[PDB]
Amino acid sequence: DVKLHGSWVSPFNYRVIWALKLKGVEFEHIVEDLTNKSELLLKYNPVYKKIPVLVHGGKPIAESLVILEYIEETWPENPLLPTDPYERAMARFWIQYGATKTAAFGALFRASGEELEKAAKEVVEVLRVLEEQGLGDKKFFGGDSINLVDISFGLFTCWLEAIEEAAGVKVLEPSTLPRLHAWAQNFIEVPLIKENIPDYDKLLLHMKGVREKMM
Amino acid sequence: DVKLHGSWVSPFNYRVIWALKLKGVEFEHIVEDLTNKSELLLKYNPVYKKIPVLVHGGKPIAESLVILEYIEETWPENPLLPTDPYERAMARFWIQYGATKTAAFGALFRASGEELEKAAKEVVEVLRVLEEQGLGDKKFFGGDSINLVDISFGLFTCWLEAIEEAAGVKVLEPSTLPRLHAWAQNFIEVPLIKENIPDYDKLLLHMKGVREKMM
Ligand SMILES: O=c1c(O)c(-c2ccccc2)oc2cc(O)cc(O)c12
Ligand SMILES: O=c1c(O)c(-c2ccccc2)oc2cc(O)cc(O)c12
Ligand SMILES: [Cl-]
Ligand SMILES: [Cl-]
Repeated sequence: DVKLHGSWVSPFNYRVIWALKLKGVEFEHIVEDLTNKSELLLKYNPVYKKIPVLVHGGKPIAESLVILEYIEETWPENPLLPTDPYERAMARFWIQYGATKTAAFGALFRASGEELEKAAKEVVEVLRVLEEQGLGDKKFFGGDSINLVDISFGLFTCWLEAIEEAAGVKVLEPSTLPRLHAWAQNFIEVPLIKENIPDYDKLLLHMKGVREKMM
Repeated sequence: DVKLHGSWVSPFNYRVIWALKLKGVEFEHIVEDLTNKSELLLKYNPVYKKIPVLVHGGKPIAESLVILEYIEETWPENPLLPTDPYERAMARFWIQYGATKTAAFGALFRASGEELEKAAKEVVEVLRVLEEQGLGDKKFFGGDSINLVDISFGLFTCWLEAIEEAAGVKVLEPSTLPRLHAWAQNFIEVPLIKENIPDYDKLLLHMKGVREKMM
């Protein structure tokens, strides 16, 4: 009834898996080959022709951020957004902030030397804003448990850790971002996340490969 | 009680005015000087330091797309989004699609000659997808009346018309995009929009000026 088209290393696909598993929704994972895309993926998502795509009752929903809100509205139990409109707007604001800065991270895989060290400092600054103004002193962006904001920022855990190791740069460190680093450790320790993350060695292998073609 | 910080020519500020006026919400418009920004705008929006910013009960909400959903949730009467989760996801999807392509339009103010004619054809293609897959045969993106999707695409009416006249290119034409062009005319004819759009001559003067510095 619920099908998920996506990659086994994509952080965007994992956001959807986390949300469905937090809701207790049974789903079939359909592995999408990037070199040979199926007839379903080209008709379900004709605009971007990219993953992830959620299919519910044969109807497709693309773009992980739209998918996350569809899951929240379709399965309202175990809420992943607050009910207060101002708090919901702040959650949307931080999610959009992360989505806009998912471009400054690309410079970590293209630049080198003193140009790479400039890109790393820019990413640290983006993370510091998120830490100070978004997370604050809460355990999670969702307060005492993870919400859509934590899910949207989960890529700053093992995916960012793999990029840091592939490019030889340090960005999310305890000395510079103590609260965000403590959050990243707590996020990965949440049993739902721990049981549903890609193998680090396989993910690191992929990030090294991506860095290679991006120079 | 409700204050709006924004520009008198910005399409993003007009989206917010339309939504507040469709809800019957009394608000004070605070004109924001770009050369000399007030102490309020720098504290209310410390992340982008940009307009528009809605302030409700002294609390700021930035980013027109987050603001539009806050207005919809705070004043739920006269709905501007459908109740069905799939239809709401499709509205969010098209809004995000327009927000992502609000970069291909920038090439209309930077390129010239055969490079400008390439940018115009790219924008026509973006609009054709919106027309075929988003609008279809409906009078408005919201069906029989305007919704958040129409509001988010209102910049394709007189703002796009001013860019077309400033750059000497044709993008949204009746021969090539008949349904989207008919929509653009119907949108501008809606009394709420007609009574709340910038003066065309002043807007054209601004677009010519923006084209100048962007080359
Ligand atoms: O833009 C990103 C991206 O596309 C992917 C990715 C990795 C593996 C497979 C497919 C996609 O991971 C990221 C991880 C990040 O910490 C930051 C990003 O900016 C990205
Ligand atoms: O990105 C845009 C933009 O910033 C403005 C603008 C105009 C006047 C004053 C302030 C902002 O208008 C647009 C109009 C469009 O049809 C498309 C755009 O891509 C834009
Ligand atoms: Cl995505
Ligand atoms: Cl905006």
